[PDB]
Amino acid sequence: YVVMTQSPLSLPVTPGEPASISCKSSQSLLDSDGKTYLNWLLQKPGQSPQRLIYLVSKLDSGVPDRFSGSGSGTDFTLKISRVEAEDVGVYYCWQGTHFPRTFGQGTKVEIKRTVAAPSVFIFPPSDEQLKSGTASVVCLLNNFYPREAKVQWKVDNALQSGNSQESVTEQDSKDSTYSLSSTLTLSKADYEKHKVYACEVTHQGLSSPVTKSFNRGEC
Amino acid sequence: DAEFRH
Amino acid sequence: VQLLESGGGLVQPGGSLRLSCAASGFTFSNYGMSWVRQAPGKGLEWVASIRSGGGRTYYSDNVKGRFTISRDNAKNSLYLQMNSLRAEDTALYYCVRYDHYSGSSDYWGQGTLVTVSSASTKGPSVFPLAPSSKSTSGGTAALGCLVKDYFPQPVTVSWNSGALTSGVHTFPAVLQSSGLYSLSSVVTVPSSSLGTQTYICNVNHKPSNTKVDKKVEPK
Repeated sequence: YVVMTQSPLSLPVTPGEPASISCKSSQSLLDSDGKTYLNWLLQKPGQSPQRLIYLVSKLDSGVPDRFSGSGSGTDFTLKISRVEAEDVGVYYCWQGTHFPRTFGQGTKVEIKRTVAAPSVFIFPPSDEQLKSGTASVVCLLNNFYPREAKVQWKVDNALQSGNSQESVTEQDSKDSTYSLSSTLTLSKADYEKHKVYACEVTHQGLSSPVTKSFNRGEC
Repeated sequence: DAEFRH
Repeated sequence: VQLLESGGGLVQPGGSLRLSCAASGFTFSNYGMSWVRQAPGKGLEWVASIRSGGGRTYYSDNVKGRFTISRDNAKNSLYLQMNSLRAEDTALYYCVRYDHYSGSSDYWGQGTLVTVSSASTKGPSVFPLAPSSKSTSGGTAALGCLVKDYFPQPVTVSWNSGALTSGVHTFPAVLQSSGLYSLSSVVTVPSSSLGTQTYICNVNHKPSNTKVDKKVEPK
């Protein structure tokens, strides 16, 4: 019933600089016992949630004091005085004053580090998959920033479309980069009807698109 | 969380 | 303090499942506990709570009459019996401790994934991602494996049985039009240590009882 509204929902911040997240409730979180049950947690990439703050401003065990919480009634704020790489993840407020428990929508903090070009690798289909009716061509882009990257497949110099999928990691807690995999999946009897397999990578960290490709017996 | 107090 | 959930898996709409959470590192019978769920890529939603005293329980509107929370203090265990499951119940279910001393939920488990669907279980094929011939300027190659065509989530991957963590990126699964998931896990390795070092990728897909160890090799 008590709606918790966080703002902003996405928060890019340069390391070393402060950040602030707002959490507003649809009614007061001051309990009849005098206490205000407003809490903050963080969900780091790949990890389970961990509590940062309780009772508005009280730091949990081991939480560094660059985090602080303030507010009263319906209007609350989490501040980080100086953001670090390890602070990346999704921040949620939740209230313990009113039944039922309600959480905010989550604020995703992104760290705005220096541009980093991807190391790019192309990967030919294994022999095993290559005796089972289908072929998967894998283009890897490792440890780049920012997240924006264009990957285009070309089959004997022909722009593909509809027949590939990519997945991107969340931002790394240590080095603040992303990695991306693009997978091009073809038939035995299509991957056998062409020789030129190219993935073209465009990214701000490169002067010009890089291409990595292979021909097919030699792989 | 309120259920644990109320 | 440790909370370890299990029991998640694939269930037909209208079916039933029982989740367990094993607690340790604290006096379990002194604490209230709850379950909180997270649908993939989404936020946090409270499911059910049970007090330390009297077996008193509380449920969210969405699960009333379908889910039953219980505890066995003798076995340091929390349970969630889930009946008449719906597609919308698909989510990662977390066991969460309520800390009466701070007035707030504190510790979360790792979560167990429940998938409610009419689609069939399928174990993955695991393929080596083979270092390219030749080819590389700076003396570092990339290797991995493609875990293809499985359902439901999740798959786990590790390397040399946990020994090898640095340089490892395991990508989020992508859902193929077939309704099956595919993912890759890769690792950066000095072109040097080829022929001397052993790279085994360790893939578990518990929902299909699949457990594969795979050494990778160039050509």
